[PDB]
Amino acid sequence: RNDDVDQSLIIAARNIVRRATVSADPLASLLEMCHSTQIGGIRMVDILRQNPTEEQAVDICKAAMGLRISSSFSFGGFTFKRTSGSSVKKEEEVLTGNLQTLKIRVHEGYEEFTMVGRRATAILRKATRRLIQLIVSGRDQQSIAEAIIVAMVFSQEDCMIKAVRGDLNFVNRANQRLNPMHQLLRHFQKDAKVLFQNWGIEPIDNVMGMIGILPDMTPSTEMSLRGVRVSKMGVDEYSSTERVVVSIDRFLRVRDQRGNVLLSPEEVSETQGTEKLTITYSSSMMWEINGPESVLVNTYQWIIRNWETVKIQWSQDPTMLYNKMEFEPFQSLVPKAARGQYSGFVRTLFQQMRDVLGTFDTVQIIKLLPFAAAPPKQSRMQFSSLTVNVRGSGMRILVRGNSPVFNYNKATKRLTVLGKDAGAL
Ligand SMILES: CN1CN([C@@H]2O[C@H](COP(=O)(O)OP(=O)(O)OP(=O)(O)O)[C@@H](O)[C@H]2O)c2nc(N)[nH]c(=O)c21
Repeated sequence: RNDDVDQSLIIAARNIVRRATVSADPLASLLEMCHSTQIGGIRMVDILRQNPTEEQAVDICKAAMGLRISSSFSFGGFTFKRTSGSSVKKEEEVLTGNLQTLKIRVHEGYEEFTMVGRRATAILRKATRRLIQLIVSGRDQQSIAEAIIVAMVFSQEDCMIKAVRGDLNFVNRANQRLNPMHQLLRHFQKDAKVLFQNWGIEPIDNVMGMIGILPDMTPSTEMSLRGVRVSKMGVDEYSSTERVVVSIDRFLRVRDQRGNVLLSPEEVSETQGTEKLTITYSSSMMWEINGPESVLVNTYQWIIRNWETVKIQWSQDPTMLYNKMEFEPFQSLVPKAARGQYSGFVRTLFQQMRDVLGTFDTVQIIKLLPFAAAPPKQSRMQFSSLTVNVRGSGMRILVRGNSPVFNYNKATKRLTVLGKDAGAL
């Protein structure tokens, strides 16, 4: 068991899951990236089949491949393992303190859980829309507070629902609505003042180990939030991993065999580590990961590598070449006002090249072929340059001759892109 492999697998899995959510078919995209990614020179799919690491993004990728994962679920970034009791679901409408209706499954029954996070751990005891007890420990008061918030929302208590202020319209990267329980999570994670204010306070017995925490997140030996105790000693976070068969849908929601959602992209951490082992993504969907600059380098690199393939497709079947998925990373950098505008001008420049027969440039085709990917509109033509938006600044590529973005030295026969090299012919 290597820590560097585990750490790097998690980073690779998160990046792929985040990118996959924006796709039209997130599951198929995620599998494509998993099969075209290597970590420490080993294929990611081989690592996933051999690695026991349980983490949300990793387990989403494992699920995609039909592998077993932990039976536990993720909620608010905490791993929830049910240690006792059970519940049944009753679908209900509840009114927030903004009078927004939320359709939720109220869980009926008594249950006990451990909650395991990176900076905090807790035992949660709970009944129908009621938090009975929360024993929590963590690195600092802010980390304890994160766990408190999640448990309050998970409880589904009335006073939590009524503590909502303003409207809940949180969305993911694909502009899809978060589900109601995640609407509540994101809301109170942003600001828990009203939640903690309305929750209630109680006096506590001065027990050895246990202390209180107040609405302002400061500790107290005298009183605490209702049901909440802070363990000075860290709460026991160990258990044996029980792996089970799971299913997964188009949008990367992973379910156990009872149909309960264990994981989704909403449960994947936003934190970005620096990998200890080299991760190499070969998919074009991942060219964005190193910024807008590497997307240009990679786009032109890919054209030069597969030029004998592109040169055959360019003459015969041009519509198949324009509708490649490899030019979509380039098209995102092109300003939205001029995507169909340049797609006409450049597609007509290739039409004159085929019709006149003796105007085949090669350097002009590779330089401009990414602009022809969008749906074409009519063109005024005679453009001095074509703008491509990098980090804030809109650096432009000239039609004839070189530029800062595209610098082809004719003597060297090597293409440079924003300083860095990008293949050769
Ligand atoms: C409030 N919850 C939420 N929950 C589980 O947490 C996971 C994520 O909940 P969610 O984001 O509301 O998804 P959803 O599909 O709506 O969950 P549900 O199963 O409640 O319909 C699900 O597996 C859900 O069953 C719970 N599981 C148990 N055992 N007891 C509970 O009180 C609750």
